[PDB]
Order: sequence, then C-alpha cells, then structure tokens
Amino acid sequence: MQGEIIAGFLAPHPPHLVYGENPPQNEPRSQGGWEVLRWAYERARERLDAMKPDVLLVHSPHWITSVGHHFLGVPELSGKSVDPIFPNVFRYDFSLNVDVELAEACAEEGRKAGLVTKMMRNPKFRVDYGTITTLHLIRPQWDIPVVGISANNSPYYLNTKEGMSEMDVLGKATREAIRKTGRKAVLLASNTLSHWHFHEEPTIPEDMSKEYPATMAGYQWDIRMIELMRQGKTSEVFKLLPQFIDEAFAEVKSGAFTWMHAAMQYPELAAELFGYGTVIGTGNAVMEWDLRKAGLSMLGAADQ
Amino acid sequence: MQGEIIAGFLAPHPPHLVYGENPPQNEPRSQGGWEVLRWAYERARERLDAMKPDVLLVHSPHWITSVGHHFLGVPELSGKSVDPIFPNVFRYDFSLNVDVELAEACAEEGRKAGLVTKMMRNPKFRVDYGTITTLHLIRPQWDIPVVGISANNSPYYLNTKEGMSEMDVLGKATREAIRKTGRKAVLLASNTLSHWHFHEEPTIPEDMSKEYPATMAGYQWDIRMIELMRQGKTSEVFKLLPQFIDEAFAEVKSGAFTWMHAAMQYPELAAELFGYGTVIGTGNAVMEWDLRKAGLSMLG
Amino acid sequence: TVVSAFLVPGTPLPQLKPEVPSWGQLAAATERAGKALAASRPDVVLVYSTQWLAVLDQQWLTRPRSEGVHVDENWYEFGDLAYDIRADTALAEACVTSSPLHGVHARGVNYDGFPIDTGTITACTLMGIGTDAFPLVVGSNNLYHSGEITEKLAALAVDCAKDQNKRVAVVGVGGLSGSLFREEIDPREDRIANEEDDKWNRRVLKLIEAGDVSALREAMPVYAKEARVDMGFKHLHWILGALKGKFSGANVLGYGPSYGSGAAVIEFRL
Amino acid sequence: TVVSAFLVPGTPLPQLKPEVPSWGQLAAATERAGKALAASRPDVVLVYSTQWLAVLDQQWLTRPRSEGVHVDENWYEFGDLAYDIRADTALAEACVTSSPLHGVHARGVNYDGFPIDTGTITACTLMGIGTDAFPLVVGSNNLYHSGEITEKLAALAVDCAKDQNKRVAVVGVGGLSGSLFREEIDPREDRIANEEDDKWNRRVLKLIEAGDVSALREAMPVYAKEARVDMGFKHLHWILGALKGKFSGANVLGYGPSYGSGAAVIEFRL
Repeated sequence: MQGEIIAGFLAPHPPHLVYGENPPQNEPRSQGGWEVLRWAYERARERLDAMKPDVLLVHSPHWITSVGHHFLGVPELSGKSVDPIFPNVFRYDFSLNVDVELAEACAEEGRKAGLVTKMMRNPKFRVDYGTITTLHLIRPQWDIPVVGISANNSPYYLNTKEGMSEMDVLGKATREAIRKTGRKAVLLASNTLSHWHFHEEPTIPEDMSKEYPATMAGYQWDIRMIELMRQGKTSEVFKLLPQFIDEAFAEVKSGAFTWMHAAMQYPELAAELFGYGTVIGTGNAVMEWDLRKAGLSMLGAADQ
Repeated sequence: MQGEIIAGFLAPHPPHLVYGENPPQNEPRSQGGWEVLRWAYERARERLDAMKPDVLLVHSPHWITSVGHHFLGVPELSGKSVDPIFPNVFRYDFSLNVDVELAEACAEEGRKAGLVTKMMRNPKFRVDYGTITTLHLIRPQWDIPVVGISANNSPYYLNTKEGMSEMDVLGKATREAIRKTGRKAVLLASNTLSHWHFHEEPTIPEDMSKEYPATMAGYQWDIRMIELMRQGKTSEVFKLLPQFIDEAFAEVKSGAFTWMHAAMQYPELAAELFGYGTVIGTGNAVMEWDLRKAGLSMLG
Repeated sequence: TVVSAFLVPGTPLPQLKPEVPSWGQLAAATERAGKALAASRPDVVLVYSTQWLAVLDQQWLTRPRSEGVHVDENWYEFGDLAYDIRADTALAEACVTSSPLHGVHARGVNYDGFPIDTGTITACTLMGIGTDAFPLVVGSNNLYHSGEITEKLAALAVDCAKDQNKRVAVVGVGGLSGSLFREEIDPREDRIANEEDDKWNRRVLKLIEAGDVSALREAMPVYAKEARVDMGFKHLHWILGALKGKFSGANVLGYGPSYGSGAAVIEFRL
Repeated sequence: TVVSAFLVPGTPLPQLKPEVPSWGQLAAATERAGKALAASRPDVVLVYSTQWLAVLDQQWLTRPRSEGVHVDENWYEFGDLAYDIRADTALAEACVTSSPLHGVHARGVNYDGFPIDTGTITACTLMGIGTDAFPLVVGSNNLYHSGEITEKLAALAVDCAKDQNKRVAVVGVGGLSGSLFREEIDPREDRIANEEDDKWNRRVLKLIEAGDVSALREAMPVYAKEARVDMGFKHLHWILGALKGKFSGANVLGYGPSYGSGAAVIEFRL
C-alpha cells in the first residue's frame, strides 16, 4: 500500500460564502451573495467529489496555539460555530469525524522532526469557525474524515521567517505521516490573500454592489501572486511570500499555505484557479494543485 | 455535407479586457486590470482552440442597421478600431478574413426566410470596435475566418417582441446556411448582461478597487439569469428575457443572444460559466453551450 | 459673437447620390447654406451632430486635424466620405474646461483615427466647413442629456467664444422625422414615409420661419415623439441654446426625403 | 459612580488547576478580589477582556443571559469552563449608542452561542460576577484601538452608568508579561519565563501600588513592548479611563506565572 497526496487546495474560509448559500446548518438566512466565489467553489467541490479521499487535512488560522502545533484528537466533534466577527452571517451547527490515527501520526512525525506537537483530547472542544467554514465550502456533505491542525504562533511571536520554517517542517512531517499511514488525502490551506479591509457593516451585507478590493495595491499583489501559481512558478511565489505578507497583510502568514506546499514538496506545478474575488475587501482565491494528474501524488510504501 | 455548429458562447465585448491584456495591436498600455474576466476568457480561449472551427460567426450590437440585416462581404478587411467612448483604452490595429461564401449563404437564406438582408461589399468599411474586441477575446491569433453580422434596428425601432422575432428567424436562417455549406462553425453572442453603469473612470481605469456592480438589482438579475442557463433551463431564461432587458437594461436586447440560441434551436442544455465580472458596473459573463459534447452539433 | 446659424441634414445620401433628384436638391440646398455661412465670415463653427454619440462625459473634438475616409455603417454601397476636418483646439479646450462649471462633466477627444460621425463629415463636405478658415468646435450628443442641457452646452460654448473674441457660426446636424424605410427601395422613388410625418415636418418648419420660439418649444416634444424625430430634435435645441432661446424668422432652403426620413436645411435669421 | 476597580488575569489556569501552588494562590487572590468587589456593592461591573477580539467596529455584550461550556483552544487539556453570564442590557445598549458620539462605531452582540472569551468567563467564575446581582457590561478589545481610545471607551461607559444611576465596579481582564513557554512543561514548576519579564512586572506593579500614575503612564508603552504584555496592557488603560487617570494606590493580591506569562490580581484604592 502507498500513501498519497491526491491534491492541494487553497481553500479560503470566508463565512459570507456559506451565508449566501443558505445551507440547512446555518441559522441566518441571506438574499444570496458572493456567487462568483461560490461558483468558484462549486468547481473545487466537484473536483474533490471525484477524488474520493480518505481524509482532508486542514490548517486553520483561527485555532491559534503557543505551545507547538496541535491536532484534533477525538473521533467525533460537534457544536454550534458562531463567527465572533460575523455573528449575523455565520452560526453553523456541525458534527464531524476526525482521522485520529493519521492525526496522531502527524503529531508523532512532527515531534520526531523537532517540532513540539500536541493531541487535542478534550471531547468538548469547539472546532474553530475557520475550519468549519472551509470544510463546508469544499465539502458540504461532511462525509469525509478530517484532520484539523492548529496554526502555531511562531510567525507572529517570533518572525515570519522562523514561523514559515516551522510550517515547512510541519509540512514534511505531514507528508511523512500520510505515507507511513498509507492514506489517500487532500490538503486544504485555509488562507486568504490580501487582508486589508473595510471597517464597516454594509447594512444589508449581501449587497454585492458594495463589494470590491479594499485597496488597489492589495488587489495587485493578489493577482500577481496567483498568476505565478497558475504559471507553475511555485519557487517564485515563495521567494515573494515575505514581501507579500508585509505589503498585503496576506493571511498566508498564518502558515497553511507553506504547510500545504511543504507536504507537497513545492511542486513547480501549474495551479488551477477556480476563481478570485473579494469579501469585506479581502482577496480570496480558490485554487488547486492536482498532484494525481501531474503524477506526483504517490509518496511511497506504507508501514506494517 | 455534415454542416455543424460546434458550440455557441456568450462572449461580451468589453474593451477594458483587451486594454488590461496589452496586446501588440492595442496602442494604449495598462498596468493590467479586470483579471477575473480575463481568466474567464482564457478558459473560453482554450475551448475554442480545441474546437478547430472553420469559421466564427458573430453578431455585434455595435453595427446598427435600419434596413434589414447586413453581413460582412469582402475577403480581407482591416483598419484601426478606436472605441468612441473609451478611446483612451481601445485603439486596435486589426486585419481579418471573412468567409464570404458562408456570409452570403446566410444572407440569401435570410432573404428566403422573409427578412431583408444585404452583403457589405465596400472594401474600405471599418469593422466594429465591438466585433473586433469580441473576436480578440476568444481568438487573439486572428487565424479563423469570420462572418460578421449586423444588429438590425427592430428591437429598438419596433419593440423587443417583434425585434426578437427577427433575430430568431435570422438564427434559423443562419443554421440553414451552416447546414447547406457543410461548415463546422462556432457562434459568438457579443452581448453584456446588466448594462447600468458608472459615469467616467477614476483617472486610472484599471484601478480595480473601483470596479463593482453598478446596482444591486442589476447584479441579482444577472445572477438569476446566468444561474438559470447553467441549470440548462433555457426556455425559462427566454421567458424572462423581456423583463430582464427592461429591468436591467441588458444588452441582450441590443441585437441577439436570441440569434445564437435560435441557430442552436434553443437547446435546453446546461451552459458552462467561465466567469462573471463587472466592467464599469456593467455585468459581463463568459459562458458556453457545447453542442458537440452534447450530441446536438450535427445538422446533416 | 454668433453671426450665423443653420440646421442641416446628417444623412449622407444627398452627398453620395445627388443624381437622385430629391437628394440632389438637399445637397444643393446644403451647399447654399454653406455659401451663406462663408459670407457671415465666422472664425469658428459650433457643430453638434445627432450621430456623434456620447455615453459618459460630454465630448468635444480637440484634435487639430482629423482626416480619413469614412464609410457609413448603413449606406456604404453609395460611396465613401473622405474628410480633412480641422478643429479650433483653443476654443474647444475652453469648452472642455467650462463644461463641468455648468454641471456637465466633459473631456476633449484627440486621437489619431477617432471615428468622426457621418453627419459631421457630410456637413463639412457639402458646407465647405471644417477648414482652417472655418475650424470646428464639435460637441457630442450625449444620449443622457435633455434638450435643456443641450442648450446649456451650446450657450456655455458661445460664451467661450465671446471671451476669445471670435465670430461663431453655429450648425446643428440632424434629420427631421425618422420613419426610415425598413426594406430596399428604388432611390428614384424616395419620399417621406407617412403623410403624418410630412404634415408634422411642415408644421414645425413653418413655426421656424416665423421665429415663434414660444410655440416651437411647445410642439418640439410632441413632434419628436409622434414623428420619431431624429434624436429628440436635440440638434435644434443646440441652435436655440447658442442663440439664447431667441431669433426671428428663418429660411427653409430645402426639404426632402432620405430613405423615408425627413431632412431639411434651415437658414436662421438672427 | 465608580465604587471599585480591579485587574485580574485572563488565563484560565488558576481556575482549572488550583492544586498547582502558584496557580492556586492566583486563584484565591482573584476570589478575594471578588469579595472586595461585592463589598463595594456595585450595580454593574464594567468589564474589558484582552481576549474578546474585535476587528471592525466596537462590540458590547447585549445578550441578557449567555450560558454554556467553554474549552480553551490552548488549555483544553486542563478542564472545561462552564458559565452563566448575565449582562446589563440597558447599560450595554446605552454604551453601544454613546460610542459613535465619541467617535467609535459600535454594535451589540446578542446571539445564542456567541463565543464569550476565556478571560471574561474565568473572571466571572472566580470573582462571582456576571450574576443577576452583578450584571456585566463587557466592551470588546478592538485590535485597532489604542490605549487612548480604550480609556475613552471606558470613561464613556462610566458616563452612561451615572445616567442610569448605577454604581460601577470596573474590572480589566488580562495578563502581564506575555512570554508563554513554547514547549510543554511540568505545571508544578511553572515560572516567569524571563527574568527580564519578572523584573519588568515587579517594576510597574510597584508603581501601581504607589499610585504613581504619571510614572506608570510613561512606563507602560515601553513595558508592553519589552515584556510582550498581553494586548498592549490596554486592560489597564480601561481601568484608568474608568478612573479618569486618577487613583490613590493599589493592593497587589497576587503575582505569579501562567505557563511563563506574567499574571496578577490588583485591587485599586481609588
């Protein structure tokens, strides 16, 4: 048996997207909204639907930890996710399943590689809103086991460089765990790009005539950066990441983008852009790196 | 024999799109712009490239005619297309080739169908900035012959009802023409959706932080409309067209999107959305109706 | 400041196929207006053409010299319309400047190859204007401006000419009733489409010969709608505006058909 | 109007595992601060917590009764924090409204399930507040607010209370030096991470006891920066704003570590 990284997705977690879909799980009802980013997500949705993965691993910037990198560790987790910033658009009742053995294998490998890792064993833990938003946006059926990873403080407490360096080590430990387990998994980097925004509630939030890039500059970085990606110039986007982080206040500083790619070994592979758009001025790009198609998916023989 | 209409796709003519691309033929230069619509056309481009059509047929709202429906009729046409509203963004040098043989079959077939038609034989004639813009968006190579059709007055001079009727007939005549010529063609409906708009650029036309739907209501009309074509509920979008045109001032009135489907016999086929974006508040969507990969492209 | 005013047809038919009696008459009459214009010795010509369409900012031709060969989107079979239009950039640029000061955002248009409309071209050709002796200051027909706003653009412009101490001849280019035939006809049989449009064209025309500005302003809107008058007759509002809504008499030098639509050459008596 | 003031840690460690000596001592001090609170007989408790984050406009808690069980995303291994927090809707809502008046856009947050932060919860539990007798008026820590604006927000609240004739106990929830260990330790040997943080904590802590507002005022920004104090020590600014930059002195009921970070319980002598 071989372990595999079917693909890597840049899966932004804007709560507004689920709000405009009006799913059963979400309490507030909308008049619709953000259909571009939503349609963009319909694409990713079907791609994943075809993939039939064993598990979905997700790195969420809204589960902040100081002592190492944490991994969801209980079989089942449920709750009502209310977005603290956007309570009027996201109050989601969920219940999901965690691939604990893979989750533990990742912690294992991370520690082995020099990182401090922990297993979240409190069954009453409320999975963060970021994680729930992405999982819903990329897989509303909730039929895929998952492995939730915390976003360690390093990039902020220390500095972008040392932080990224840890995300990198996390990523290869993550790849190592996938194969040793023999899992066919998908990777979701729950990050947005330019994060400058509007500091105002637009009355009726779904008014798309009031939705646009917060700053021309931010919009520019976003376009520039994704162009490189769809151009397979992976090494060039990462050399630009630090400047992108600073000038655009891009959410990739949290580390999911670097963790996803480190696990994928920074493929100089062309990425597919399902779509781009803003939300509260924030730039969001829903993209994919199909490793199965590029023949870079298999990791190697599993253990046992 | 075996005339075929491979696919037909809604392909808007926003010059801002070519401007942001900075092609060799466009004189003014930008710092980019409208990437979302560009990427959407990029998808459309690939599709067309893999289509390998004999000819591209296009109907443009910017070649307005009072007396019947005209058709480009000289083999080689070229010139410098300068957008009159956006000359600071679109000044394009072009040179194209016309499939005169087919353009004539369309016209004759239109005549026999009860419509008045006319071939444009003047070699000095300057092709539309809209026709040129649309042609450039799906085929920057300028290597496929085309048949440029004019948008007859009927929708505006008479009314939407009697006007669309003419377009419908035109569409059917167009189909009959393709089928008799044995041509393997692709249709191009050059129409924007919602057409309410702003009033002048922010000095930097490409400043995307200033691009967004002109009106909430217009946006929703577009969304509702394109979503319906995606569901393949074609007959349903055509029931709403008049209301759509009325309420959102949709350019679909400005000639035909009706000609295309009429040519394709209004297939209840799910349309593929490449992307939806706003240009000056105006709603633009790039979609496709792949008849080949639907088993509806052959005419026999 | 203003020394002459004229309303001439925008249809290219008179210039293109004068051998057709009724069309040649219009051409000849437009030529006679040109002669009158020259005798008034203007320094500039304030033109507004029904076919020069603006959608955003008001537009003013600011390019020194424009030349080319225009082919009508509709009448391309009757021949070409070559032109060498010269503009008074100083006056035109002053109008671009004064416009926003009267509530109208406007800009100048100076681009090699910019599409000057058919009406403006045939007017220059037949009338002998747009020359260095008679440069033009052209103001676009913004589809969103009302008649009133059209008059404000014209008055606005007339003031700029006063400040530049220049003699202005004004010319509004456009047709009358617009019931354009919708099928091919023998040009030798052209005629106004209806008896209704004819009666209407004749009625307001007589009102113009009387200078009854008061009554004219009353009929204008009703007339525009019922006789499908070319672009709401805004090209007439152009003349009125530039003359401050007042003038006496007028001489209709020609009135005939243009593929169903009505067209005429009016010489105003300030 | 203000009858009491305290500063308490936002960490849940003292509450969750008091059997760990220094944590237990910190817990008992917080409890004592709670008794002093009640002894002051307040009608409302004006609370600001460093862990209640806002990034758009200012948030004020307006739900009458919020209850549930909260698990810390960092300290989950140490237990659950159950709560039944009561708010003074009338006063809170009055603060929502007065906010823009003082240049701060704000809103109320009243949603079943809303994420009350860990600091606000442990404070309510250990201090005995957030009860129907000691209702809360909690104002968010907006990431874009300076210490200055924080003071403006709290003075603005004390203002509304005086209007509604309510005695106010003010409580700032947050830590001191913020250098949390970045690896797992034996809780029993928890300690201040750096001697620099310990010294800095003792230093400003001394100033507070002394009531040396001026010196404390100027040391704050440097301290916050150098000892990585929890959210710029804005929870102290909140105390100051409520007291209008004036207080006689203070009694530090406890000072101990919380996974390397500094934490303390302060009772202010107005």
